[PDB]
Amino acid sequence: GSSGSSGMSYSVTLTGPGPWGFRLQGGKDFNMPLTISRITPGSKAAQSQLSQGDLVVAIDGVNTDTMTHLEAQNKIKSASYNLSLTLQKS
Repeated sequence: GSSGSSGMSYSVTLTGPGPWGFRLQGGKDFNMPLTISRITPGSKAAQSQLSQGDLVVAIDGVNTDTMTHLEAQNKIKSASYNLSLTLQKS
């Protein structure tokens, strides 16, 4: 069928430069949801709403379900002024 359940979709604003002490997990090229692999303790990512396990939907306003693990990651670099990341509550 067609129907997805949600809990709470949020976003994070990681102003740059960060750096972004957070890695991505799974991905489209992995047939997995882009989740917050890991996060650096004391980093901005660990001072926002970014948490390990989070479900990334869009990066800087760009869905990930379509973007591969790399692509998504490449987006992190692409970011400049700010690094927005839309997550979802599993």
